[PDB]
Amino acid sequence: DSKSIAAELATRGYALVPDFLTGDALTEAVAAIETYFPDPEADDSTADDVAALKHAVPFPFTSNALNRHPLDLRVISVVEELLGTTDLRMTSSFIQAKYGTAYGESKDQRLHNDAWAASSLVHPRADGVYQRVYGILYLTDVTEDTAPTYVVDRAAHLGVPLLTPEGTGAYSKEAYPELYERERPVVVSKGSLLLFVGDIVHRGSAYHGHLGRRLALFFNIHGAQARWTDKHLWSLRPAHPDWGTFRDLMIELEPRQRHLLGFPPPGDDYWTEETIKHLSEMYPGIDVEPYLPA
Ligand SMILES: [Fe+3]
Repeated sequence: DSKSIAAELATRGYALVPDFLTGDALTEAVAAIETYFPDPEADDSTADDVAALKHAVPFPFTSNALNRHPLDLRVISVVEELLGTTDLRMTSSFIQAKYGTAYGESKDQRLHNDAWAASSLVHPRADGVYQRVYGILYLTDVTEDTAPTYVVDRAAHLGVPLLTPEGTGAYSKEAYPELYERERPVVVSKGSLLLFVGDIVHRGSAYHGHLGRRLALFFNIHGAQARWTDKHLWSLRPAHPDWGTFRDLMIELEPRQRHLLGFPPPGDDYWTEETIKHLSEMYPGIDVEPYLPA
């Protein structure tokens, strides 16, 4: 219910959606993220192998059991309801592993907001089409011992500025002790999705357990009206080994989903006989009907 979830986001800054993935969709997403981040308790990897891998990896991924979820139409509908626009873009997406203390020290982030674009070009607004929506799709069970996300509330609800005197969107413990007294962990079963507005005060946390790792898919979405904000940048060409997965994603996605990647919408001046032709060449089997010029 986009109206219900948007109301939770508006009033408390976050909403936890249980069982966002279930059944085969969940098992497939778990298997896909496990191809990147192993588990020495369950496979033949070691702490040395784990330390040699990067623990955060950007979209697009090697499986559409990960690539499709930031573009899920249930998520898009929530964001459209909250922002009041359909002209949305995926700002970023990455997968992440946080390993237990047997694999090295794990440290907490400071409480912060994510209301800002990366360039800080202009100050954020927390209303209307200027809001940002973040998702964390948990692919392992998350307890207080396994690096839960911590949340407080929307910055304005706490009276704290989006730009602090230190010149960032982060809140030090010495300047903002009351925020740390109010923070709470989000505990969640695998397949749950945490949604939050970017102006919420929140943080990642250290993994306190010795063994295991938390696995999650991250993404965030903005309205194109916030035109100083970048959509997710990646580099790929048809020659690349990862192209086939991305090509297959583009064929699978519906027009409403492709829109978040900056795809030219139906009726856009981009579409001509030649660009329809090259679209079918690059994505064989894609449905060109919504884009055909009159
Ligand atoms: Fe953050």
